[PDB]
Parts: sequence; C-alpha cells; structure tokens
Amino acid sequence: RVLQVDIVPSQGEISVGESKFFLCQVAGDAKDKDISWFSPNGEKLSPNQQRISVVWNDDDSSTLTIYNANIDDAGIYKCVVTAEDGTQSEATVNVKIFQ
Repeated sequence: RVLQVDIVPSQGEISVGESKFFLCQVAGDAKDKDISWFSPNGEKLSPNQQRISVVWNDDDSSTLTIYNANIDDAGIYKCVVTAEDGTQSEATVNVKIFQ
C-alpha cells in the first residue's frame, strides 16, 4: 500500500562486550506512522530498561542500540510500524552474539 520498513544490516554478528545498533528505515505516507521493536523472546523491549537503548530520529526511522551485548540478546529482533487506522508493517534482523 504505502508503508515500508527495512533493518540494516540484515545479519549482524557481534561479540560479548561489544555494542551494535540496527537502522530501521521506512518509506511511504499512509497517515501518521509509529515504530516498535520486538526482542527475539517474542516481546517488545523498552528504551529505558537495560543495555539495549532504542531511539527515534527521522520522520519514522528508529535505531535499536545494544551496548554490552550478551548471548541472551543474540536473536531475530523486529521492527514493526503502525498506521493511523491500524495497517502495521514490519521488518527483522538476525543479530548474533558469541561469548
């Protein structure tokens, strides 16, 4: 329809103690748009909870920063956007972590 989303890089391998941010870019113009991030455990993550700090910069672009990385964080993160009526798009990123 209009909503577009893409996380970069597609697959980001990392090591414990290293940081890693994933750029969630978007494209479209289907009414007001929102952004969300879902941790590999099947649940949204907060921006002020742990080493994983989220941020919203551009009109609808948001980066998923993960400072002190851990094997627990290593997983398929998600980036879901939502429309004014309800039409929500999405994206993903295979983030790895080796101890």
